[PDB]
Amino acid sequence: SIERLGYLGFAVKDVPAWDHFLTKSVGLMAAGSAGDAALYRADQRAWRIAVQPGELDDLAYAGLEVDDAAALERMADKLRQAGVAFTRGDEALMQQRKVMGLLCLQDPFGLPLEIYYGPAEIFHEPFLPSAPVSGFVTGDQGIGHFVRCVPDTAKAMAFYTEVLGFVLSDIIDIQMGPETSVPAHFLHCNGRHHTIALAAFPIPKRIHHFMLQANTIDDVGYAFDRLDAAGRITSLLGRHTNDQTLSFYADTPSPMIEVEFGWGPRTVDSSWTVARHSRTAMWGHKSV
Amino acid sequence: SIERLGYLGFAVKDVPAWDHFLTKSVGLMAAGSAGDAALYRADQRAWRIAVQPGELDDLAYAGLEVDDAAALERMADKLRQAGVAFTRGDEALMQQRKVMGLLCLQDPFGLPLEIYYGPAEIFHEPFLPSAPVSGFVTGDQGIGHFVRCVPDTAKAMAFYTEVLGFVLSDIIDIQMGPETSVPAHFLHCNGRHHTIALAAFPIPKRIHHFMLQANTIDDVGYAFDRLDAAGRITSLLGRHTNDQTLSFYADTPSPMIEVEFGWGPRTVDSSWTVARHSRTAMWGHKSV
Amino acid sequence: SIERLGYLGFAVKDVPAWDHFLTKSVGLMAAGSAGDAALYRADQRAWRIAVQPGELDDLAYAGLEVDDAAALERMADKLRQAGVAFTRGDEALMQQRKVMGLLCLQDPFGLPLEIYYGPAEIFHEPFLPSAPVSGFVTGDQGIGHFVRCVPDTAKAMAFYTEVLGFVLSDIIDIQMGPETSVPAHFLHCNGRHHTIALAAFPIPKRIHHFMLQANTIDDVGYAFDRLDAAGRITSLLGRHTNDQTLSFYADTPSPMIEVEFGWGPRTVDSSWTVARHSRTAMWGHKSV
Amino acid sequence: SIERLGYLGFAVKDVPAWDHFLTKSVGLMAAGSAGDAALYRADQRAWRIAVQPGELDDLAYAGLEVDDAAALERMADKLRQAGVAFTRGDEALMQQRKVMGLLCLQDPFGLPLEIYYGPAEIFHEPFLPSAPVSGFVTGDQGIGHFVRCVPDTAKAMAFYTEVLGFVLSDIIDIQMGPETSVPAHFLHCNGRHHTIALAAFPIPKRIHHFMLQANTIDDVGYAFDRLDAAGRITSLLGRHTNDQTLSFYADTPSPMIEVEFGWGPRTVDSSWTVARHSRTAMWGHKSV
Amino acid sequence: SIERLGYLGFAVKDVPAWDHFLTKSVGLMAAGSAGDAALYRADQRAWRIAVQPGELDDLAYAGLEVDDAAALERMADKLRQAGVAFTRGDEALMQQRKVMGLLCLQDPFGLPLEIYYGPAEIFHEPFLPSAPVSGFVTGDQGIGHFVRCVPDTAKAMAFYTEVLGFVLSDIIDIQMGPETSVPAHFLHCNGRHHTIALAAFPIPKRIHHFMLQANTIDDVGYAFDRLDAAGRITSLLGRHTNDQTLSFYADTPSPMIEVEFGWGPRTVDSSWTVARHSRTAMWGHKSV
Amino acid sequence: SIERLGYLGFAVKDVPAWDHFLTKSVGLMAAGSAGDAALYRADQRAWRIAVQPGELDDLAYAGLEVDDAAALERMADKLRQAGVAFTRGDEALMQQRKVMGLLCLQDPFGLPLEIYYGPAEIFHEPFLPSAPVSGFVTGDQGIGHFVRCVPDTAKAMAFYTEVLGFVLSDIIDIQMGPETSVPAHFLHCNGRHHTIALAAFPIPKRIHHFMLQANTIDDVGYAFDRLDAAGRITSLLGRHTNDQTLSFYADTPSPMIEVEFGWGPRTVDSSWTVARHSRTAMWGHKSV
Ligand SMILES: Oc1cccc(-c2ccccc2)c1O
Ligand SMILES: Oc1cccc(-c2ccccc2)c1O
Ligand SMILES: Oc1cccc(-c2ccccc2)c1O
Ligand SMILES: Oc1cccc(-c2ccccc2)c1O
Ligand SMILES: Oc1cccc(-c2ccccc2)c1O
Ligand SMILES: Oc1cccc(-c2ccccc2)c1O
Ligand SMILES: [Fe+2]
Ligand SMILES: [Fe+2]
Ligand SMILES: [Fe+2]
Ligand SMILES: [Fe+2]
Ligand SMILES: [Fe+2]
Ligand SMILES: [Fe+2]
Repeated sequence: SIERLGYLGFAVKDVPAWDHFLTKSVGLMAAGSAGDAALYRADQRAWRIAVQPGELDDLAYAGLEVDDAAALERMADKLRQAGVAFTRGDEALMQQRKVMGLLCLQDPFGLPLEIYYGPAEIFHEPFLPSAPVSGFVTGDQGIGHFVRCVPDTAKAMAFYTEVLGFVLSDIIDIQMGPETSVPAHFLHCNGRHHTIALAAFPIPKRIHHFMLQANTIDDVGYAFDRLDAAGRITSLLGRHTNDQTLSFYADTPSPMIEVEFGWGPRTVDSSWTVARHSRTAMWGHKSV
Repeated sequence: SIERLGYLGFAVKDVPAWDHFLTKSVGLMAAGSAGDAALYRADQRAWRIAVQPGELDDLAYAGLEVDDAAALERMADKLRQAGVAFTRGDEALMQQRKVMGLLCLQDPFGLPLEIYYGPAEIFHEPFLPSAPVSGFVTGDQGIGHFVRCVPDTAKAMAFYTEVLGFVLSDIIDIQMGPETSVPAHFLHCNGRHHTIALAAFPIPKRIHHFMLQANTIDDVGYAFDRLDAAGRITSLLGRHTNDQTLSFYADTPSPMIEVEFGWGPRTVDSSWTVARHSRTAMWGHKSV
Repeated sequence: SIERLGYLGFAVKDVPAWDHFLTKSVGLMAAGSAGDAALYRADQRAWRIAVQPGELDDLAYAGLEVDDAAALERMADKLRQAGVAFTRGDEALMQQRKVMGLLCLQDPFGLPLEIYYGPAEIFHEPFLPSAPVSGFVTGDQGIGHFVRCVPDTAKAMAFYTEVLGFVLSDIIDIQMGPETSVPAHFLHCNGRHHTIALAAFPIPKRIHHFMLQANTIDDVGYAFDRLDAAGRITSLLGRHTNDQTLSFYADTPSPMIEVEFGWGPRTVDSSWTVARHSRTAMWGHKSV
Repeated sequence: SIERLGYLGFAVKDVPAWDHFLTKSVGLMAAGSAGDAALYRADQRAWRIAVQPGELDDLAYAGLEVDDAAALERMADKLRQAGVAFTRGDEALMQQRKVMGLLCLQDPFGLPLEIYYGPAEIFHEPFLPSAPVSGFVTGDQGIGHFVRCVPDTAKAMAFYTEVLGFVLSDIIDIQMGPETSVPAHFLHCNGRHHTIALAAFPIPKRIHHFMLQANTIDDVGYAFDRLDAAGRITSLLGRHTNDQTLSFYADTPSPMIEVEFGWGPRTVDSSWTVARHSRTAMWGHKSV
Repeated sequence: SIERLGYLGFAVKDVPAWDHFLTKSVGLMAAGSAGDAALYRADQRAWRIAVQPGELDDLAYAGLEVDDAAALERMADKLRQAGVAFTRGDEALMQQRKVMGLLCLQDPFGLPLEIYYGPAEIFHEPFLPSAPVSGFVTGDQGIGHFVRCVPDTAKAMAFYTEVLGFVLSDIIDIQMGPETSVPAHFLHCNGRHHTIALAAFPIPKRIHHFMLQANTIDDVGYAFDRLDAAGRITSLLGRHTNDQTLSFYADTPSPMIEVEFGWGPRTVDSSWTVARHSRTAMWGHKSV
Repeated sequence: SIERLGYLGFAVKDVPAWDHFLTKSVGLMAAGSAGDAALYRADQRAWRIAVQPGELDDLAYAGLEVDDAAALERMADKLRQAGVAFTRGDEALMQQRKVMGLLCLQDPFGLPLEIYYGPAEIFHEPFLPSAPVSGFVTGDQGIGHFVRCVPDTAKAMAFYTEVLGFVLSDIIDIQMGPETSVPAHFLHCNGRHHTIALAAFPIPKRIHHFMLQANTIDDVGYAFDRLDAAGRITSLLGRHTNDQTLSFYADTPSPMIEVEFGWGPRTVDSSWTVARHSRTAMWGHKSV
């Protein structure tokens, strides 16, 4: 099974706006480039987010990490047994992503996924944020989460759980209109309450948002003010019902894709109990 | 196996007396209604205790929780293999109990049991006690315990352990008369020393009492005074020999059914050793 | 100023009943005799309570401790300056009380007080309780407290505070009848919330009770059952409003003198704020 | 496998001397009798050591505890499979030992062993030591250890490990004469570094000693002085090389059987590494 | 699988220089001799490093520890199944190495390995360093690590992982020349991040260095000055990218073999993720 | 007032025996010489104990430390005001003792005292014990204590308290014969329960013993065995009634002067209460 979400690549219409957004607003460290992709760091990894030019204005790929070469081969076996098509990343791709091995596939609705092992770390170039942020919570919990839009949640659930080994944490009926809600399914693959959530939202993007977790409440408060100065805030500060992350949401430069910046959630383990919630926020998160 | 006791439903002759008892005396939060049942909360769950009108003046059903849908299906398999009749709760029942799935059955002596997963939580409506109580100990240990009256303890033991997966903690020979005792069997299914105890008592009720565990010793002391003002106390403060819960007992409005309100027990795990005790109280619990 | 209450001597009509009471019920260690006084230990001190025959059936003297010889001389100076009569204990008295020096005086209403330093300790004869009690809280807080009955609380307050150096913690209006209360004044001289309380009670004794503090809640619970078996309980378990001691009261063999046996209070310091309370118990302590 | 050593029974020529020894010297609580056996407590168990009259002046039986009835049946299966004779204790024996079930057998060299479950606990009669000892370390580690004398250590090892499930901790070559040593094998069955040790000593007793572990270093120091006053000391204070228990040894009233009274060892788990030691004491334990 | 590295034996041209180096510079305790080998201690073990005369000026053997006799037999089975030649150490060898059993074999490139159990400990002769060092970190992590030079890292990896049970922690591309690096593979067999590393270095020695871990940063700082006074320093203080050990390197008296003396690394477990690093030092370690 | 005891100088008939005793038995570090005095270290100070040849076979001087130059001048003022003769140590003496300033005087019975400030520390030559001892407890508590023999304890008390600023901790009536005891007075000048004790013993030495405090109980146990091998033990292990130091006593090479080697006492402060004890040992310390 997948151990954690390790990296995200975006294909965007405004690379300079994304550069400013990720550095001056979010606080990530600029880390050069690989091919036509600008790279950004959040920790010791050589990169965590890549931004390349493209008309998609969307998530172009997600990197799903396993712990060693044998684990990668076991994932290849799982894909074969499930009848899921995949190819082995060639040397050029391995060098581009800075990994020792990877499998390239797509989820049932077209999102490219890369299962990899052996990422590059550069502790001799210690992390230096571009904006005041004390650090990010990554480690065994990976880079953060994203909310994946899908046309058929049952079909998506079968793939992410049965093939990739994610596990359902809980469900929230997210209120859309007066008498309409969407049942969002929150999945874990480590202690992070959710790494991927699935929801049948009526938006034209592969994801609704990606989320980064900062070390302190002040990191979140300060980031809110930076994103507010940029005119990007989409939610007030709030705390989620299911994972108790205290966060806010803001627009990225790609229309309809947001970022969530948060702190302080609960973590999970083998004893997590599936439950259902009728709201996304225990408090706050008013849309603005 | 069952993971924890999640909810209790009572059918009672005096619904207003039970309402006052559960709120002003015990401290639970009134939480509206579902059908003809008044609902009461002790924590983040949408409800923990339900009270409906009925001549039984007794426990009408107990909700036994599992962690996910697959676990529920495994319980259905266990029931099938054991030859225990059950039905799947329909949509109306699921909506009434606020659960994602449930199996309806009875124990060997007629107590309706509901095995369920995916209960509703409402963190956006934070718990507010109706009387001064700092909170209840629930979580992975479930709502509390009850002592089930049975005509044949061996038969009841076989069902609760072999079919439902409870595990014997210990036995107390409860003194009844001069030369008479009843061997009460205390069973766990999580860290709570007992979730269900079985005893062959000569009372005309399905249960002897249900128990709630408060967060502090003062919660217990204050509750004693409230129940004393109500004229309901049946035991002085005391501490049990087996789980070291410090509690008192009081009458509910249903004759012969008591409530226990306690604090501070030991918890159990895979290393618990079966032992036998000759008294229910290490100290206190004098009957009044 | 007085540093702590160190010892108590009783003159009683039934020495054997007091012996049984202090050992088998309370748990103190029998420690031989000095003259016609039977001695009892609670800790490393050679003795803490003395019981001698006498018709008083009351507290015969209280030992008030200071830390060294110079402190004793300063107390002699305070007594002289205040015009309070005193004598210096002679060699025989010093040997009887096992102290290096002492001043003998009375409070304004006739209770003999002994101010002393240099008590005997016998760590080579480690404490061994006579009943199941894990130990007592003594140390810098002294042996416990007593509630002193006085005809004029203002006069008593002036003596205990201005002459002896006690400090007011708080006041409780203790309900006596329908429209009658007595303002009990609780005084400290160390971290123990009260060492002496003063009250104008209509009883024919020098004290209402003396109190010992045990190390654990179970010590208190077990002691309650022992005193109940002896037919001596006068209050149910409860917790005080002012010091948050969790205790019960019981009769000693001397009519109208009780003992309090408790656990777990708050302690005080230079920042304690005088406040007023309308009840002695936050919960419990129902009289029986 | 055996979970812990639970009880010991001795058959002795001088029952009064053993009574005084176990109470006034060691500190155990006298706990009545069962049949012709005097009982002694160290904790919440109804009894831990039994003393009956007999010419053996030796260990008459050892009680080996398992956690439940099913575990006892699994032990019966192991005995059957190994060809080890055993009988099931009858009702009279169960009542005598205060257990819910037991198997009676002998080790290869004649020591009666009793494998049992469901011992009696009496928390309503809290432990009260007969001499100043703060308490004993028992719990999941059982009552202590004994060193079993055997004529063939390999044969004894095969039985205790393969049949009963004990596990070798380490070996000490115990110096006997100038060029002679005995390889003592120390076995665990829980966190206690050793519960049984095997050694081919030239003594005419079934055991060399039994050992009790007290809670504090002072407990050990005080006990040394009591046993010295009794003229029973056989070793000065010392600390063992293998388990780092700080203890002393003394004679029991049965010739050639000693007691060890100790504190503060290391505990073990699945990661313990077998090692060999050339001395029993890292320091101390000089024979006197 | 191998549990830890337990001992190292060197065959050297200058035994007195090695003696001075290990004692006065490194701080090990001289511990007599066994045959023609001088022995040195770092802890409770009778010996950890042996130095014998020989023209090799290299590591002569490495002792790989398992926890018990059965584990040794399982290793013999693994060797047999893998077609790896081995012999059982005879009594003379067992006595020389002070072990209860051992298997003698070589790795694929000629380094003698000894798999053993039951080493001698001498707690009655407590460790006394020869130079100011507070102690070494050994225990379950073994004596330290060594970096093994091999002509074919893949072949060496297959042996150390598949046969001996070591597990890959991570890889560092160690820069050699302008456009040349060697991929060093770091292997664990316990919590120590690496016990053996494999690298295809162009040196004529079996190992590049061995490493000892001291308890404090000051131990490392003081040792640096001692080795500097001896003219042996080869690296400044630094900290590694992969295990975060803070250390320095120095020459041993055998040309081309160094010692590493360090403190304060991260430890590993089943959750360690394979990663790749482009530098050996996060900071420092400049070669001098 | 004096802040702590900093150093001791002995004048002895057998300098080599004292050298072996202090290093191989006690564990102190040899630290060269100053004039005709051999120096020994216990910590970062350039020296703590000096040994010079002399027929006295006794303590030749004691160094009493203050914190700065102004404090030394205040001590000179106290001496002047008390009429106590003193001289200022000259440059040669300052260089010999490695201090920035000192006053030379004697106590009322002839013991030379040196009050000093600004001692030399040599952290670049870290402490290295000569025998297995983990370290000594010194710091603000100074080097240890000594018991000073005096012909008139009242006179000695007046000097040590009124002139030097020591403070009485407690008194022990030390049993000498059948109906004879000596009241030993234990004095502190920092958190060490006693730095100097005064007693009217009938011995022909200035002191009865000096004491060093080691960091661990094992340090004490191991030291006992070393001193026993040397034939010097004078007491078994024991623990004191007043300071709860766990120690043993042994003979130094100077007849009638002993050393005490201990661990783990209580410390004192402004709240210490004077008490009296009838024994020196709570347990142990049997004379041998
Ligand atoms: O991390 C999260 C936890 C709970 C809910 C959301 C969410 C809210 C609105 C739309 C989509 C998801 C979320 O992001
Ligand atoms: O929680 C508990 C623990 C031990 C005994 C009882 C009990 C006492 C009297 C009657 C029935 C049960 C209990 O409720
Ligand atoms: O310790 C105490 C704290 C508060 C009240 C009392 C008290 C109650 C009734 C009568 C007298 C005193 C007391 O004893
Ligand atoms: O607990 C123990 C640990 C180590 C050795 C012994 C021992 C010593 C002498 C004779 C027999 C055993 C022991 O009792
Ligand atoms: O412990 C270690 C951790 C990381 C790298 C090295 C290393 C550096 C240079 C040459 C060989 C190995 C090392 O020793
Ligand atoms: O540190 C100490 C504490 C208490 C007593 C002594 C003592 C015992 C015998 C003779 C002199 C002193 C001592 O040294
Ligand atoms: Fe989110
Ligand atoms: Fe109950
Ligand atoms: Fe009171
Ligand atoms: Fe033993
Ligand atoms: Fe290294
Ligand atoms: Fe001393």
